Amino acid sequence: IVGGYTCGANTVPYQVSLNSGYHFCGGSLINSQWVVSAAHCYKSGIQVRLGEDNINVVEGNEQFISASKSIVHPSYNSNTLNNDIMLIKLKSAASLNSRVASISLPTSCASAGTQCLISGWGNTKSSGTSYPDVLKCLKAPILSDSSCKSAYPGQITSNMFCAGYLEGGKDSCQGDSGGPVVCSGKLQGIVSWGSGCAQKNKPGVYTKVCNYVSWIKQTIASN
Ligand SMILES: [Ca+2]
Repeated sequence: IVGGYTCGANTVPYQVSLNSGYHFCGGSLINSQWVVSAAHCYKSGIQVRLGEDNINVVEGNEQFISASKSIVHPSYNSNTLNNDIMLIKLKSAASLNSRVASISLPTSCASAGTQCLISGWGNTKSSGTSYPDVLKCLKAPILSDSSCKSAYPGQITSNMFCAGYLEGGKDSCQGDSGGPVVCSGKLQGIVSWGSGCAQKNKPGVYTKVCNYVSWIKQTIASN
């Protein structure tokens, strides 16, 4: 997360670290057996780590649960990054308490102007590299569709929204990918892509979760 602050241990109870030997992406717990992440984070052999804060030190609140199956959106396109959303079913139900909890899915889409919390263990530098060991947090407003389409001409589909700062210096980044964008206690987005990180006039782009609620509920009821 570039230009963010340390969240503090287990203050973001729905945040998950996806690990295949090393933390590679984040994700969000939506019920005790299912995680939502980004389809660009797909790989085989994912272990979901819940209850994390320092991802390099076992501190007492972790649950590491292997996934049973991963489902990429039927219409995911990796070249345009449209429909960048994937479901991960866990092998056992997780145990939910205040430090590990699920987040609600949206009933209504969020308007531009709404301030959201974005969090993850991705890169913290705009130039160069530095990956933190403890979870970072960023508050950022959803931008209007016209600032977003004017920053990324020809790239924004109806399933994408921008959030962040046009002046730069504060953004999500590589590694926060698949992580949560929470606004008024509902999951509204998934960290998806951007041009670099924290560049002037290049805000973060996020998968618009309210467009996916019926696919998520139907998939969960049948799998
Ligand atoms: Ca840990």
